[PDB]
Amino acid sequence: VIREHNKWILKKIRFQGNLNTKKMLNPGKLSEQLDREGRKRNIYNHQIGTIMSSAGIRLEKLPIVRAQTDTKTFHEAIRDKIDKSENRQNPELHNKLLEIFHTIAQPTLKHTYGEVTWEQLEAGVNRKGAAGFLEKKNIGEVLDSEKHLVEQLVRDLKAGRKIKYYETAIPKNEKRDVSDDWQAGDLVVEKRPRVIQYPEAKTRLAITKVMYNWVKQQPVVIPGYEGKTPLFNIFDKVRKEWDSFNEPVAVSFDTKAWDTQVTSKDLQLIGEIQKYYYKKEWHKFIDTITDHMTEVPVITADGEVYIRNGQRGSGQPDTSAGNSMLNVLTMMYAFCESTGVPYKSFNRVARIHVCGDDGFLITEKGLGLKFANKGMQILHEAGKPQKITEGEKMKVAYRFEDIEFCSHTPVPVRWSDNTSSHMAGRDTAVILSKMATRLDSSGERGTTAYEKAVAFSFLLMYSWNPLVRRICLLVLSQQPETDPSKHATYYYKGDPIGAYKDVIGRNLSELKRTGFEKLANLNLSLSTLGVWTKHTSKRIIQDCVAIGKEEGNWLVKPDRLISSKTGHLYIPDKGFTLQGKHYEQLQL
Repeated sequence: VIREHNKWILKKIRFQGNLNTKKMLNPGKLSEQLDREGRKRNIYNHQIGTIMSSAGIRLEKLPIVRAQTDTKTFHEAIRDKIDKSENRQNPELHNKLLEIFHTIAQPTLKHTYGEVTWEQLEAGVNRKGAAGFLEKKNIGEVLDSEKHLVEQLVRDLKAGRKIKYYETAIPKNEKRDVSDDWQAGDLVVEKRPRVIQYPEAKTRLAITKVMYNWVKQQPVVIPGYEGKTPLFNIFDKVRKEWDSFNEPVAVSFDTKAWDTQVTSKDLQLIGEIQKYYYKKEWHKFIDTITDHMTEVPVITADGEVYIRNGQRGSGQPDTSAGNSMLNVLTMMYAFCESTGVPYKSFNRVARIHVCGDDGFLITEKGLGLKFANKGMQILHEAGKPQKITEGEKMKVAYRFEDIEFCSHTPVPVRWSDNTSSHMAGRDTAVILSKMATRLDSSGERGTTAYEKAVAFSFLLMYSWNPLVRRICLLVLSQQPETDPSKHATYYYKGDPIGAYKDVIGRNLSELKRTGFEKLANLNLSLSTLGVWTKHTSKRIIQDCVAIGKEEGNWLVKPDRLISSKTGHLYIPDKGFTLQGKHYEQLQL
């Protein structure tokens, strides 16, 4: 019981309290917070957050917390992962790994790679790209002015000269999924930070500029490199391979802290593979740069300095390519050595998919489990320790939907024309989490021109999720005469629904059904964690109907269920899908 002149505060609570105070009342949390600089910004996306709160969705219950950027733990991070000797690896590992590479190399491109125009390096670049402990300017600023300094770096490197190489190590500030944790007792309030180790935004532009093709894997030369592959159509092509086996089994790759496991010889092996695709003139640039990465001096954000014995530095330009190639080769290596299947014969009995250290392969039940069992040991001595599990063997999948990749598994979808396909699935709880806390930082206070680009982006990815799909449609119904933001993953031109068709291949309205028992599972956590109420679904459905009832062409009617209830369809006008300020150019 609180005093009257104090109840006014209550008009502002928007979430249950988390203080867990025991002798002092803790009414609730407010919708806003305080900037690291004192300002008062929002926690979630307004439009989206509001719609979700309409139904019994409790934003405060979404498995999402921030990472601890404090130095105390930031150091505990370095000490717990990066502080390690290099993994002992069997002798011929790198010879036999190189051997496997040659069985997959394309002679057509051998020694054909060269430098690139500032005009393509500049394409899609994240300008606000870090600076480096001893560097004043960031990417963009370097691009604006010191563009010349970068050209001599390239020269000094091509000539294999002196270069004071070093990396800055800072804890990555970001919100992290804690779904698993909360699903079990551990109600963590925040999670350990990832240490980003990176070159100096000059040395970055220098390396990237000449090695654009390998790094940006334009001609994709890495077996099963799913890196430039949009996520919303990968399982369809993977379903193909699955269906091409008699008793298919999928085995996932689970290296514990990949980056932390790359050896010097691993880095050298990629150096070689790199020299295979680059013209002889650049081979010294590669040797010089590779030589430095074998032992890097690292300056932490607070001043400390450690001499890392070259593992991988997340901020290095060659992380995606390097890690991927190195991953496939090592997995291919392990597989063959476990089954006996000749290196050269891999593609005869197996199909592989890799994205960094993330990936899996598909083979017959026989070979597959022989690999999962003998792979633990073989990989371990190869220097890529697999996460220890109760099963004692690599994670095997006997069902297609049980295939996990890039934090997603295949969700079955039934189209109106009685055909099927699979989309990228994930626990709803998490989709909703990321959809509510993704705030774009084109710094801006965010529009409704950004929340639309986000909803559109989540539409392409999760149309198979009714709840999520409808939330998007509602957001997209707002302010029709205001184009979407380009600061989201994808954005659209013309009609959103028209655009959906553009990349998905089918129209939203043609989406007739979602695997019952798959969707069912992906919604289980929503209750365990009490994220929604037994009326949310109903409510969101009503929210939609309301809008699409009256005669007119409403973009909320592309949802079959809503359509049948309002009796109206939605006739799309053309639309086109596009990326925004990009990471790795997806080839849509």
